Parts: sequence; structure tokens; C-alpha cells
Amino acid sequence: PSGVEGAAFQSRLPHDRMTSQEAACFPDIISGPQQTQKVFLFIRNRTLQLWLDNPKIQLTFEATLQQLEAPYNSDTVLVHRVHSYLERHGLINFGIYKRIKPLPTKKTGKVIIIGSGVSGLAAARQLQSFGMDVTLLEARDRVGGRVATFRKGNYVADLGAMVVTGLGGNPMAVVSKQVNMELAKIKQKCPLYEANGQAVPKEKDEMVEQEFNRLLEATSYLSHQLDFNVLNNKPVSLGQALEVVIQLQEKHVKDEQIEHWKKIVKTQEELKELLNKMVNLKEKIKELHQQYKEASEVKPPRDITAEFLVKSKHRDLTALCKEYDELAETQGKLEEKLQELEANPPSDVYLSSRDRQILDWHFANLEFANATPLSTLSLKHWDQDDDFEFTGSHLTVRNGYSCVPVALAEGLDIKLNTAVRQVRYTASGCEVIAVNTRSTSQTFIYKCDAVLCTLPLGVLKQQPPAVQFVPPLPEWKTSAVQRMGFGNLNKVVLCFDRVFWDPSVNLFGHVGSTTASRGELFLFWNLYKAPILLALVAGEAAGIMENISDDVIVGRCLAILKGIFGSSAVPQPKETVVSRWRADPWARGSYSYVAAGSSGNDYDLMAQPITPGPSIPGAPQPIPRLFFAGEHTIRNYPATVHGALLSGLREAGRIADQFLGAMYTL
Amino acid sequence: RKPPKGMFLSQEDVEAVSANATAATTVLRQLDMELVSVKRQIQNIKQTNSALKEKLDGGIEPYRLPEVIQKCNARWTTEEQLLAVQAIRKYGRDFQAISDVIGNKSVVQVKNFFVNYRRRFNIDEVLQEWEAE
Ligand SMILES: [C]C1=C([C])[C]=C2C(=[C]1)N([C][C]([O])[C]([O])[C]([O])[C]OP([O])(=O)OP([O])(=O)O[C][C]1O[C](N3[C]=NC4=C3N=[C]N=C4[N])[C]([O])[C]1[O])C1=NC(=O)[N]C(=O)C1=N2C(=O)[C][C]C1=[C][C]=C([N]C(=O)[C]2[C][C][C]N2C(=O)O[C]C2=[C][C]=[C][C]=[C]2)[C]=[C]1
Repeated sequence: PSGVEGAAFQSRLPHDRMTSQEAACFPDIISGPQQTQKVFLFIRNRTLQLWLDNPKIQLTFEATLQQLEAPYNSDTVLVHRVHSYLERHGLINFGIYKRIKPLPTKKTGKVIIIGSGVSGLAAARQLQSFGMDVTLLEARDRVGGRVATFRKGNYVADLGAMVVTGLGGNPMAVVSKQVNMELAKIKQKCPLYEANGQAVPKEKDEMVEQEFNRLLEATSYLSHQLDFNVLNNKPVSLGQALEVVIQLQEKHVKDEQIEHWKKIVKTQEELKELLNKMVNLKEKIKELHQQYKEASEVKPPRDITAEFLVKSKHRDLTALCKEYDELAETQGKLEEKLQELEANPPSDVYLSSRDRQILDWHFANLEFANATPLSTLSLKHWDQDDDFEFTGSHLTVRNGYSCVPVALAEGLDIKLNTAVRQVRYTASGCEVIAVNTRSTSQTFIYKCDAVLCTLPLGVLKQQPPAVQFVPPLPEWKTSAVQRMGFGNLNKVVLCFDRVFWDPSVNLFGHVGSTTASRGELFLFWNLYKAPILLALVAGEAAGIMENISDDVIVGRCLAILKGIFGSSAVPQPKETVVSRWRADPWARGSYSYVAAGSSGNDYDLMAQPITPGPSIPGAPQPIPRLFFAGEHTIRNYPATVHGALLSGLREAGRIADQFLGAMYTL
Repeated sequence: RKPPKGMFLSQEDVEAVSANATAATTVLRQLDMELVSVKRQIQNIKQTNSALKEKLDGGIEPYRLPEVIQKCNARWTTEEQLLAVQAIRKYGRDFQAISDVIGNKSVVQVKNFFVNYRRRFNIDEVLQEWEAE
């Protein structure tokens, strides 16, 4: 869309209706008359628009009002109410802008934010933007978390997030404007090379891909249409379903071959019966002939009964000859029909061995995308977030995604090398206990009104706990933690003195020989100004590869490419980096996924904040104290940078509403 | 609402591959084998049929007899009548044969004949005799 409606859309909101959230803040309006709803919407939309149209500077109520026109410039509270809603909830004046009203003189409230991810960073800025006092604590010696970007020389390569999945309705769009990140579209063409090192004929390539897509929908069909979602008391993985579907396709092939050859035998049998009939006829004919021959021996002139024999015998013999000529007729057809059936054997197989392997690459890809084995993915829910896909082509960040965190981090109180160990929340407030990463023994205590936790789900899942909650988190929280899935995916980075591959092409695939190793180095990216080739390890491979020397890993890397580009062409790489996120203590994986037996609703449970019990018994119910953000907390945008960022904006608003009160909801 | 084109997924089938860990392979093997049995069975009949073909070799062409062309003349020779009666006796009602044997009478003529001489050839008697066999 374009115009104001564009702005709604670019803000992930329906232009013509009020959201559940708006309903909560403007319950007067939405229970109100349609006319007013319409006004509201326009104001909201318009207001969005102006921010969007310029996001490098703060959009103030005055400015906003200034540009509105009556009827709409008519009601100033409505405007102000709206503008503040948008502002509180990060719909505007979020990211990096030039402040018009310099910062509130004295701050109010104090929040401790665990983790300097994008989730953290974004919340922190938001809060600070709201005059709160915020400190971040990060175990690492840098910001950005799983936005990790490697820089050396003019080498640049993200080990972390790499891609921007579409700018249509993506917050990073604004951030892009707000920051010079150089964005590069990703040319879709990706060519595959079997283990031999031979490209894969366009023909097979398209055949298989389409089967793959074919195969996916199939699963969807079982899931919804046959409701094949539980098997033997346990939930069905997308992986099981694919197997079942495949088996079934194989069954069908057999099934059809059988039926074909069965058609043959029956035809072949039917002919057999004809022959017999034919052979006997010849028998009778042969003999009848004799008899005629004999009777015609009796030379005329003959008595009548003797004349009769000849004639009658003669007739009988032509009869049979007629009868048999017919069969010879029939037999001809049958012979020929059998002749066609051997012509048109139904397909020999569902998939060649070579066929299975290209397919596997496609499955590795899915595994790369979801950062997990499809065995683990929920059949029913693994793509639940599919509806909220952005629009536009995918992009990569030519200068390294880290620029973003870094940019976000500017202006903020961040403590690096500080590892949280314990979070205590109680009615009066919270204390967070951390240590210096460099020397464990040196200890810090931070007191604050609220804690925002952006520890990764991986970290949350750790047994025994890397971080301790006091009191322990409620079971509803912790079960969701068990249930959700935290995947793994790894990058290997190869830096070269010269480009030896097609610059025209962004990415290309290698096809593994085994199904077990479809993950292993299955895909390669060239995205950077330097000569850098980046290679994914995905699927079950990822986990396993983590226990293997970089050198070996690089070995396989070079191998593969020598095969593809010829052994003289592939120089030793000047610089190499390999990642191992499941290993990383502050990540313990790459991103969340919907494990089989979980659902999107778990994501919602993770975002639900925690309210400590009363300090003195029978004192009234507190404020909540412990808040969660991060990629694993946002059901509609899980597992992404924009998702994390959004979560962070979310909680800041929630927190601000709580500790600063929201004066806009009457 | 419907499986993607040429994907086959049936309630019945699905339950069937599902039922135990190896059930999938069980069913695939049953067919793998089952098919082979048909394949072989084909080759028998192929061989069988081939041998029958050999017997039938040479067609019947040696045993064919020249066709005769008979103008479907109006009159009955006594010879012609005599043949008829005999024909009846051998051939029941199959008037086609009978015309065929007499060689120069219309099939009508035969029935034509039948009623016509029924009296003096006791065709009833003849018929019944021909019946008794
Ligand atoms: C790992 C990783 C890698 C390697 C790669 C990647 C990733 C990852 N991703 C994700 C991201 O990264 C994330 O999410 C973010 O970053 C998050 O953040 P947060 O939450 O904030 O967190 P962090 O960062 O971690 O932070 C935290 C902190 O904390 C701390 N700590 C710990 N512990 C502790 C601490 N402190 C203190 N104390 C203590 N104790 C730490 O340190 C830290 O700092 C991604 N994303 C994105 O966006 N992008 C990208 O690219 C990236 N990557 C890649 O390559 C992949 C990913 C992805 C995936 C998927 C997607 N998509 C989706 O999902 C979907 C949805 C709907 C649609 N879609 C689509 O379309 O797509 C598909 C695709 C795939 C692939 C490619 C393209 C496309 C996206 C993405």
C-alpha cells in the first residue's frame, strides 16, 4: 500500500481497524461510534506516516498537530492521546533519532536490563527515552549478542544474523534509514553441486525442488485435513510427517506398477485361453478335412447320402475355418495391446538415490531456516508465524550487522564483562547479582525497581542454571521454557586474497552424500566487498560439527570447493573463523523454534512478566517486577533481529506504563 | 481440501504405514515381493503362450477349401430335396447351414421349404429325431 495506509502497513497494523492493544487504551473509542473510530484511525495512521516520512528526528505532539487538518486537528486530546500511545509503544520515535526536547532533567525509576542484545538495547533506549534510569549488564565484551560481526583487515563477515527478511513492514527499515547500513539484495539464483562436484542439471534441479514444495504442502494436508497430529500418545514432528508422506508416495508407485502388470497377465491369460481354443479348432479342422478328403474319394456318380457327406462335411469345415479366422483376428489385437502395455510402464521409482539427495539439500535448507532437525519441528505449528512475513526481497548487510547494535548502544549505560548469576525480585524491588567475567570472584549487586530479562532461551534452559531466580520462576513459566525449542546453526568463514567463484552469484549449494549429513556445509554465500565465502552448517550436522577442529572443518570446506571449482583455483584462505553457538555460554544456541508438542502460545507465556508475592503476609498485591523480552518472547516475530527489537520496544512500553503510569487511557 | 496434485495420502493408507515402527517397510515389502510374484507369473504364461503358438504354426491354410459360388436358384431338384431332408436331420433348424449345404437355396426358401414339404417328409419326425441327439 501507499500514503497513510502505507504507514499502517509499514507499521504492521491494519489501516482500517483498531488493534486489541488500541482497544485496551481507547476503550471509549472502540466501544464508540464508527465515525470516531474512523477519525482515530486516520490520526494514528497519519501520525505514523509523518514519523515514517522522517525517522531521523523526533516527532512531537506539536509537530504532529501542526500537520493535521480539521476535522482531525479539531480534538487535541485525541491527538495527544494517540501520539502518546504511539510513542510509548515504540511505534514512533524509536531507534536512533535527534531529540528535540532534551532529556528529562531528573530520572524516575530504575531498571536493570540483562543482556545487551538488540532486545535489550532497544528497550534500554526506549526507557531512557522515557526518562527512566537504565543500566544494561552483558556477560560479553561487546554489544549485539547474536548479532556478531567479524572484522579484520577489510574482511567483514557476520557470524550472527545476516539477513533482513524484507523491508515491507520491517522495523529495521527505519533503522536502516536511521543508520547507514549498506543493504544488498540477494540474487535468488542458487546452483547445486553433487558430492562429485558436478553441477546439477537445471532439469533435475527444478524437478526435485518442485517435489519438495509438493511434499511440504502434503504434510500440511495431513496435518489439517487428516488431523494427523498425534501418534502413539506423542505429537508429530514435521519430519515424521514428511517420511510418512514419502513412504506413501513410494507405496503408490508400487501400487501402480502392480496394477499395470496385473493388467498384462490378465490380458496375457486372456490370450492364452484364446490360443487353446484356436489350437483345438485346428485339431478339429485337421481331422474334419480328412473326413472330407475321404468322403470325396468315393467318386461320383454317388448316392445321395454319400453326396450329402461331402457337402455337409464341406460346410462344417468352412464354418470352423470362419470361426478360427475370427480368433486369429482377436489374437492379433491382444498381441498388439500387450504390445502397448509393455510400452507404457508406469514410473519405475518415486526417487532416485541421486534424487533423494538433492531433495535432502532442500530439507537441509529448511533445517537451516528453522535452525533445527525437522524431527523436532512441530507439524502443526512450525510455520505458525508464516502469516507475518515481510515483503520485498531479502538483503544482507554489506558492512556487518553489528553496526546496528553498536549504533543503538551509543548513549547507554552498559556494563560489559558482567555476568548475571542471580536475580532476586520482591515486593520492594529487585537485586541482581553479577560477577566479572574476567575474575569470577569479584561481585556486583544492582538494585532496581524492575529487571528486564533478555537472556536467551538457551541460557534459560540451562541445567543446572546459569542464572538463578529468587524466588524460582513459576512452573507455568519454566514448563514453557522446557517446551520451546532452541535451535542451532553455524557459519564458517573463509577469507581469500582473490575471488575464484562467480561474482555474479551470491550463493550456491553443495549436496551431501548422506541424509545424515545434509547439514554439513550444504550452502555457501559470497556477500562481501572482500573475497569472503561463508558456509553454513545446519541440521543435525551443526551440533556434531561443533566437536571438530577448525582446521578439519576448514579442510572439508576447501575440499568441497576444490571439487566444485577445480583444485588449482582454490587458494588457502588467509583468514578463517568457525562458530559454535550451542557451545557459547551466553547463547547456548542460535534461535528458538516451535518444538513439536509446543505451540505459539508458549511464546506468549514467555513474555508474561512475573509478580513477586507480598513482603508482609496479607499486604496487597504488588506491581510486577521481572519482565522478559528477546527473540523467544514474541510469538509473531520469533527468531529474528526485528523480532527481538520489537520485543524490546514492547517491554519498554509495558514497564513505562507500569512505573511512570500511562496518562493516555481515559 | 485436496492433496497436492499426484500426491496420494489416504486416511486408510496413513493409518496403515503409521501403525508400528516397521509397518511402513512391512507394507512396502509385501508389495515389493507381491509385485515380483506377478512378474514371474507373467513369464510362465508368456512361455506357455509361446509354445501354444508353435503348435498353431502354419495357420490352417493347407486345410482351406475353395469357396463355391451358388446362384440361389428357384427350383428344387429331387436331389436338392433329398439333400435338404438329410440336412435337416443333421442340422436341426440351423437354416443357414442347410442353405449352405444345399448350396443354391435362399434361407427363406429353406423355411420356405420347411413348411412347404412338411407333410410328405414327416419333417416333424425328422426334427424330433434330430432333437433326440
Ligand atoms: C545465532 C544466529 C545465527 C548464527 C544466524 C542468524 C540468527 C541467529 N538469527 C536470529 C537473531 O540473531 C536473534 O534472534 C537476535 O539477535 C536475538 O537477540 P536477543 O533476543 O536480543 O538476544 P541476544 O542477542 O542473545 O542478546 C542477549 C544477551 O544476553 C547476554 N547474556 C547471556 N547470558 C548472560 C548475558 N548477559 C549477562 N549475564 C548473563 N548470564 C548475551 O551475551 C547477549 O548479549 C537471525 N535473525 C535474523 O533476523 N536474520 C538472520 O539472518 C539471523 N541469522 C540467520 O542467517 C538466520 C536467522 C533467521 C532465521 C529465520 C528467519 N526467518 C523467519 O524466521 C521467518 C519468520 C517469518 C518469515 N521468515 C522468513 O522469511 O525467513 C526465512 C529465512 C531464513 C533464513 C534466511 C532468510 C530467510 C530470518 C532470519
